[PDB]
Amino acid sequence: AMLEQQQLEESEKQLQAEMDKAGSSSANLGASSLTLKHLIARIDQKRERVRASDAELRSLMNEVRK
Amino acid sequence: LREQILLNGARKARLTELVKERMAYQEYQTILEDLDAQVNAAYLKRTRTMGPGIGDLARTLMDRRRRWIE
Amino acid sequence: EHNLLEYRENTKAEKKRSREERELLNKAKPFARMMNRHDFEQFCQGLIDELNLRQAIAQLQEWRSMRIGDLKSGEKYEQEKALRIQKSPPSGAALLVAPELPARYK
Repeated sequence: AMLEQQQLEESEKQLQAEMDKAGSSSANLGASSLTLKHLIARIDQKRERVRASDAELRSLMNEVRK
Repeated sequence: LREQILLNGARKARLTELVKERMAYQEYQTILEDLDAQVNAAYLKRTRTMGPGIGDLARTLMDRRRRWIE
Repeated sequence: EHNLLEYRENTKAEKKRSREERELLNKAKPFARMMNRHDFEQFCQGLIDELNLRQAIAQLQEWRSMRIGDLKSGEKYEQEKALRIQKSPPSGAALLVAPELPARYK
């Protein structure tokens, strides 16, 4: 498995450098959280106004995320 | 000079309290507008083709927009 | 608000100002959306005041190391130095180092 993944990673990089040049809060939300880090900070501080649940809100954020 | 630096720091200190809240509004708006374009652009096709029942995509986008706003 | 419809008046002052002041004002432009007219004027003027004061203090400290012992002779030396470097209205930093200080700095 270690060798197989290395071969795939090597193949991925090899294919890279070719197409690129041609084309020239606590929960683990993911990379999208950076696009709403400030919003995610403000929502919690005023968590009394909002009424959704954190699980739903992440689902709502996931659904609306492009 | 020592008298003016403190005043500037105080002024800049307050603005940082008003800037942070405005950044959050930007992120909430930049996703709301995207939904607005889809719900807006998902109805023009009905006019273009002149149709029939409302498509599911247009029925499940209004609530998504409404859930986000409310 | 802020009288952004006066293209002639707003530009001329920007031309009159110097290079360093121009950069600082251009850097603080966006925040005008949040403050009223007077607050923006106070905000910008303060930044200019601090920048000019630093220049004057740095200017004076240079004189004292040359053994210049009067504000009159300091200006004389600067004029001769300008001639020497050539041989080889007044700005804010020039009004603070005048023989008579402005009223608003007392």
